Amino acid sequence: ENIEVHMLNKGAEGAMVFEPAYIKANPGDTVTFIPVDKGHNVESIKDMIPEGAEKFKSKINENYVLTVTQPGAYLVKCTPHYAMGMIALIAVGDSPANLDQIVSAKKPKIVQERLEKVIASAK
Ligand SMILES: [Cu+2]
Repeated sequence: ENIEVHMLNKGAEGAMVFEPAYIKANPGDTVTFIPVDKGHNVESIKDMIPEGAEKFKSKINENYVLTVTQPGAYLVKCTPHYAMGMIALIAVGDSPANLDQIVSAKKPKIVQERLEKVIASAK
């Protein structure tokens, strides 16, 4: 099935956000990213996607449909606003093997704080 995500300049958690920021899906599902405001895109983060999944990067302002195949956790960012915290976590299948690794990886402090919130309060 399909899960729709919006990219906004301002939302429930503050400025520059993906809503929802926690996406639960299964292999074969699609995630459709819709920039409701301009200036946003979606890009997989290096070493924060599962082992055999392909990297991806959309163009700014375009609607992008991601098909997810490999199970595991994926942290995606908005390229321009990553440093301002704009990320989302996609969890494919149950108990994603790489989730603790992604939570521990090096990333901006603001990113880390939002990630921690979404895993607690968004799961
Ligand atoms: Cu953005």
